[PDB]
Amino acid sequence: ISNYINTIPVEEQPEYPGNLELERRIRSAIRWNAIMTVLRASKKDLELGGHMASFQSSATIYDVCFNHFFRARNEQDGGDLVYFQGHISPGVYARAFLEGRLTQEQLDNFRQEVHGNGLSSYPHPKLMPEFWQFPTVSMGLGPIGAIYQAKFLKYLEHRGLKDTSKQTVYAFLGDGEMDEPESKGAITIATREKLDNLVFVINCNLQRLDGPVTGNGKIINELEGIFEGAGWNVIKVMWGSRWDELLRKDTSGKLIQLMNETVDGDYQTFKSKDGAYVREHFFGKYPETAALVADWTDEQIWALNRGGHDPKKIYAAFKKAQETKGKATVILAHTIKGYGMGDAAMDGVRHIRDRFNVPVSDADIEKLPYITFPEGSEEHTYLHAQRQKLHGYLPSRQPNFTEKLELPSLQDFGALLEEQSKEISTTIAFVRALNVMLKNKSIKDRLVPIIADEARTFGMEGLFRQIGIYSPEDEKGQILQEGINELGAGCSWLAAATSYSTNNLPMIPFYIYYSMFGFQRIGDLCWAAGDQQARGFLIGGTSGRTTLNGEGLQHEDGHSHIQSLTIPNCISYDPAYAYEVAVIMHDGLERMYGEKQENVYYYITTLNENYHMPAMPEGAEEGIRKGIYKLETIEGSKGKVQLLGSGSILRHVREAAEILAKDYGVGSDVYSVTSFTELARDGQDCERWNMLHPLETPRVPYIAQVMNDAPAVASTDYMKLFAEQVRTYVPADDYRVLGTDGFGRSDSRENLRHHFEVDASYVVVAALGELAKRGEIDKKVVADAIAKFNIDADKVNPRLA
Amino acid sequence: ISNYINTIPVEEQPEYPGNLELERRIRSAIRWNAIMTVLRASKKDLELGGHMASFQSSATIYDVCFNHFFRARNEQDGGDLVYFQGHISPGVYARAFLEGRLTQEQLDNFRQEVHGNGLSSYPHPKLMPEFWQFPTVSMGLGPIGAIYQAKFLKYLEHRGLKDTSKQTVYAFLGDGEMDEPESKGAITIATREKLDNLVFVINCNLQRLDGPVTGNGKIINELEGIFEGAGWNVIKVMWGSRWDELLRKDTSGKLIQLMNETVDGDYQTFKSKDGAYVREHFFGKYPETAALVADWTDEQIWALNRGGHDPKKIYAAFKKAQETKGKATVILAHTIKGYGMGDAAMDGVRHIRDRFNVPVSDADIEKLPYITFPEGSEEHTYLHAQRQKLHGYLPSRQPNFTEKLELPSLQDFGALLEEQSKEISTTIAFVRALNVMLKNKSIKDRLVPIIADEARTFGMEGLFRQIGIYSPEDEKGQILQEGINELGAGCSWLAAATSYSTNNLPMIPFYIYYSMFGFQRIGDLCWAAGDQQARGFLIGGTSGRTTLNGEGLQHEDGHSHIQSLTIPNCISYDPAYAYEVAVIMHDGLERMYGEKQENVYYYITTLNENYHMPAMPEGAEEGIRKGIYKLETIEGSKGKVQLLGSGSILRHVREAAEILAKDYGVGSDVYSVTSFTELARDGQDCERWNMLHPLETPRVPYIAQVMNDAPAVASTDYMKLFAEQVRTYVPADDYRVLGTDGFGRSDSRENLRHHFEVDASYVVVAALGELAKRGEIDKKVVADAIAKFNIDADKVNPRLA
Ligand SMILES: Cc1ncc(C[n+]2csc(CCOP(=O)(O)OP(=O)(O)O)c2C)c(N)n1
Ligand SMILES: Cc1ncc(C[n+]2csc(CCOP(=O)(O)OP(=O)(O)O)c2C)c(N)n1
Ligand SMILES: [Mg+2]
Ligand SMILES: [Mg+2]
Repeated sequence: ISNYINTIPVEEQPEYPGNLELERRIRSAIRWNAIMTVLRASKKDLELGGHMASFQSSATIYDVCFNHFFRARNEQDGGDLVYFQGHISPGVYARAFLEGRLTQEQLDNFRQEVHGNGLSSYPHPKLMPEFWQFPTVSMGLGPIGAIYQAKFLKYLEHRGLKDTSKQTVYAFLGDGEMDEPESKGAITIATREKLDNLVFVINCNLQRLDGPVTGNGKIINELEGIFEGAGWNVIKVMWGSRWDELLRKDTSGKLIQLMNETVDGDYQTFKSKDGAYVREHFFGKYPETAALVADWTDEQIWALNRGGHDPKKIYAAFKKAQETKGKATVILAHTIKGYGMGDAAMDGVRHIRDRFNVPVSDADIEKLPYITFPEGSEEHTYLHAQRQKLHGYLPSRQPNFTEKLELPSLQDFGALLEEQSKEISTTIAFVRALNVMLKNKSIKDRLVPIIADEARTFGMEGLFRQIGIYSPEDEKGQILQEGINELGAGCSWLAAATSYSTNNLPMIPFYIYYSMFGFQRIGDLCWAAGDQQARGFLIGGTSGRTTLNGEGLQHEDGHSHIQSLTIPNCISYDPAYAYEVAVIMHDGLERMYGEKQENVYYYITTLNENYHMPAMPEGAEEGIRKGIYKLETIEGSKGKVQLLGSGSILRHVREAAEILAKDYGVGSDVYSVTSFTELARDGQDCERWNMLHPLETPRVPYIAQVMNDAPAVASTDYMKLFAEQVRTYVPADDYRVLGTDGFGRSDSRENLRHHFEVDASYVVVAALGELAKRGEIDKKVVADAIAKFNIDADKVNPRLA
Repeated sequence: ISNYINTIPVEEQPEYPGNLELERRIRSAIRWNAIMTVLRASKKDLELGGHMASFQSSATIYDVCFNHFFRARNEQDGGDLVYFQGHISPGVYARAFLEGRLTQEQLDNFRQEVHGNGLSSYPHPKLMPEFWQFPTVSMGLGPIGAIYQAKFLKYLEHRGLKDTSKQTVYAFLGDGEMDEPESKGAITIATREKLDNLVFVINCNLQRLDGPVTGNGKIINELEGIFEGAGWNVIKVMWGSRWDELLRKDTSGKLIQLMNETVDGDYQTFKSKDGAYVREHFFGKYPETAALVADWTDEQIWALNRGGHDPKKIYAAFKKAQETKGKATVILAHTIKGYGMGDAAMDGVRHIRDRFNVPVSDADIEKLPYITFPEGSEEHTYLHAQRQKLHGYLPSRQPNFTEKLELPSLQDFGALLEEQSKEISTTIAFVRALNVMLKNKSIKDRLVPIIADEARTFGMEGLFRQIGIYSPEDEKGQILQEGINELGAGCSWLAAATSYSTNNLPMIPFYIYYSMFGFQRIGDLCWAAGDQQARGFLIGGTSGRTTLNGEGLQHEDGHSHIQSLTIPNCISYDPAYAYEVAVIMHDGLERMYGEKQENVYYYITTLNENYHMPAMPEGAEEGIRKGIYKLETIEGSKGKVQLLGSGSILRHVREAAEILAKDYGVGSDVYSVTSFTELARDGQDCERWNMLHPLETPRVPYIAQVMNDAPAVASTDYMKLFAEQVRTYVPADDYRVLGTDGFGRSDSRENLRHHFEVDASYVVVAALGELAKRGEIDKKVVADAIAKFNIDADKVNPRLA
């Protein structure tokens, strides 16, 4: 930790290249429009919300960047990737409006998007696909997302895929936000990877929402200490130009002592007093310091500002940041929250108008008018000139990539569609599918396999010799090894999954990890990924409650699909066979990176259990994609039922079908459900449409088109709701669901499948139970089956176990 | 960073108090039993799994702690809270066995616990309620959990609730694990809070699972750098005693230079070589370093050891941490991953026994026999004597608290059961309920309100003056303000929610935050909380997709209940009225902290929208707890339907009921469903039981004891699945569910409820459609309704919008 003063002394401060007076005129108009937008919204009295205080404290920081640093998307690259702090969006909108990129009607529709011509509260690409790029409002995700975005850009350059050398990633953060574990939890990574293309800009106004970050301390010093300790280049922008003479004249060095010893709480109090209170309680602490401003008027003392408000001090920091190599830079900008709002936190409106000399007359002020700069005016000319010299305007977004990829055909995965000689798993199938992709000339180098330390567990080792591990193991390595860091891996996956838009360079990531540590552990990022229109694959390996049998409670995943189904644009599958994996992966590739360019990403749970992999039935392709297809029909004269299974449990439902036929003469239709969720969604869509078109013939859910009315039983390696979600659409009077509800525990797969009541014996008992209630068989038959199969009818419900 | 040598010089380390030779014998026996336990498991060939290399590298560290530091639960306090590293559990089981706390049958049942007498793969209290205490296998959670556990102990002392001054929180971490953002993301909090009762013990074997943490770097230096920068006291245990002489004689300082410059990857290569190799490649780097061991034999050089394997160096480090005040201490213990096993890292284990001089011939090794010390032996006596001096054995756990609390009665919440004077929200109802509890003499001071910065947003600011904010706003403050850190707040919540077990001091936490940032953002901790038997309340504020209307995409929660239902012991409610909030909170209090002491925690979504709060219907209490009750029946001669709603949408479902009656003559039964999830679980439990007892009287789902067979419509502020989950149990042929599927966006509540097709008009159209289907009304009536209500039947599905 250094002294509580600017890192860059004035004698090392470069000359400011812009027109300070003109830029201030433009900046005031932006401040005004940002405030007008939020105020007009509040007048509606519709609890729309919107902030003003934050942007007022960081406006000048962004202004200097827009005028002298921010590089817009261009022919060579996607320009600088700016992770704008979420709630300062009104300021971004105000500037875009001034630049003529947004209309007054859009500003007037701030926070009213449903009808189409509005603006999102925060940066949401999904809602404004041509404007916003990075979802930052969920605090903490922006800083780590930015770290890996910068790492990914280095990756593209090192891989020889794209020269991203002129791109800088800017993460605009709040000091309170730095408390989120993900904000500083991965900063050492920037040092390990020498991310000199990453700049953290922490707005240090010393306050969070309901108070100071650390009133009894100094968060700027806390931030400096840990970032410095993490190997980052720390640049503190503490005081404005007005303090320079005072510091120079301070021979006793007592002023510096005073600045260092004062805590955030005290500074904040001076922040709400007056020049007299300052010279009295601040400078008046020591005669050396008190004498420094003795010949100063209370108004000249109150004029002393914080560095984050001085364009000159700001410029120096960003210039130094862009020159620095070998490590990432973090700029700690000292600002005043709610700057220039005085009474804040119609007289208030008049105050800001006067405060920033806004060109609005008393006659118009009541109209809460937006300010514009006429073409030909000095402001208009300068505003556009600076941007033009920096390649255009930002933020802006390209929804689709331009190049045409020559994707592998399903036939290219032919081997996976055939019966397998050796017993393998769906994870082995996944790896083989990847290998097929690594042979496709058009996308082989666009593939981005990602692992979180463990590769052997998922049989990814074979890939190492083929494409290697990115380790700028060398700079050309293709696989991203992020270590024990699922969130970090997810962020690399996200950067890769959205490269098609950000860099107009489609990259196809495949991140495989323990399924449990997916949505459950990085769920907020997965939701943000949907918002960011990510197109890639998330592979939940070692999935299924009973399948990762020895690991127990915190590893056995029987619910990730319940978490994944909450994301609108995530398509989830739980294949049982190798050929399904192939079909699903091929379809995903085509949908996301083929002509369609569908904005959706995939989640495929794979297994670590080997078993016989049969050949794909002819014509089953569509059913596999849709989510269900009839595997086969087993004859039986004493009864008829339908059996459904997915994942590792399907082969057990198949065993039950054979038992039912052989021991009870009960026939059955056996279905492989590759996706209960896609089926549920299709069903909901049909019912929704039917409800809205009462005069039309009811549409039929696909699952209802595949199934019949015979009593049905479904068993999965997931909690019952996973299969129960399609109940409404199953055309059968009876539909019993077996599932793995309850906490996992360590044991053999056989013991766990009996414990969770999902194995063959339970499926059989469930099936016989339905046939009994229909009179087709006597109840003693099921009671005898229960005894026969060593089933404990009175063991505690697994959910409670 | 400091030089790559021990922090504590030899002339500064205290005399080792233990019997080195005796301790090694005991340690070797533990090492043996641990290996045997895992080997016998693998023999079964049931893919049970289990690790050995990790415990081998940290075995000595734990041994010194068990012999001289770890305080077991005692009459005065819960003892030291040790977050044992998850996968080294075999070593803990081995010691427990040697202490006579576990039987041979239990060790032989390692990772096979379904039938009872077995052992969990890792620390899982839910599975082993009297043994394990803190779930640490999901890496990254243990370090944050520990930080907040330490802070909570400070809190209990400062609040005058319990003298926890004699307790120390030890977090045993892996170095690879430190890459998880959660691992270092909150370490500055330990400094802010001067957590000198917290000790992080990082096993620095330099390797994660598939490779080194940072092969071309120095992970220990990285760790020292950021922790030191965060204000922690860092103690490096680098080299064993054999190095002291070498370091002392080297007047050139070259050995230190050599140690500093050598990277992790090279040190690891040495480990796989021999004395000659080290002599040449390490000491041979410089003539001065070569000269230090010139008179040494290669064997002597090979004997040079890493500090983390030397009891004297380890002891010195833990003793110094014990003396350090003002902040937390991190011990960086340098170890060898595949320590003993070496070449390994059934008979090949003789190499293990040879190097650790294990008493067992190569004739009985194939038998993989366990080693035990008979009562009276020098080892047995020493083993127990050291533990007795430290108050007993650990880990151990107390499932229930001993004191009886005098909980408030429901009548104490009487004011909340009456009609409210003004329109309020369920969040205001929640705060008023908390106030009732704060008046109860028995639990007032055991309550732990927790917020993450935002308090005013949840109307919590009023409590700030009554009970204050914990700030050691003073050391007596009752409210925990954890800032913008949901994971941290969750960890404080967890520490409080499990104090009843850990300190035999029940504390009742109420953590309120933006519902979206609950399970979605800290879901892995919520799962771990269930495993830890947490008993507390999670309050998801500003919940419901359409209710937090202006916030948009990353704030509008219409799915947290879908995530919460995946946790077996989490009880979730989505109340619409203030009286329901009261009944639910009182019941939760009674269930968790009353005589029942049920191991479950509560999740209650509350709202930021005010509306009329009617009085509770007489006798509706149990129905509220169970999940559903009939509000009223409206007469109608043209038809009859059932209408269900929860949360903020219920009042709109009631509006629909009035419309149907007044405009279409359609009568209805209106139900408030306080918990679709509890109703779903009840139904699942009933059918499970029924199918398991085919000859007995079938149990009827609770929801089927409330609803009838008339066509039904349900609508909530959550995705359709939230209400569709009870389909199988709804005793009606038609059950249409409306929901908020799709990403949120900014607008008025009215526009969002129409966009998400959940408002009164959609409920009406849904109900009429059902009637039209059964010919009770003309299809034209439904079509006409759609037109009248300005419903766009061809609007894109909200899920895809
Ligand atoms: C994960 C998450 N939690 C909580 C919030 C709610 N929130 C909005 S503004 C705010 C405080 C902002 O403080 P800081 O990060 O210091 O930024 P400032 O506005 O002062 O620039 C909070 C907690 C959020 N957006 N995301
Ligand atoms: C969140 C999470 N991700 C992955 C794993 C799988 N895992 C088990 S052991 C291991 C490596 C452990 O390395 P380290 O933390 O360095 O400890 P060591 O075993 O070397 O002492 C991993 C990644 C886990 N337990 N938790
Ligand atoms: Mg701030
Ligand atoms: Mg390690």
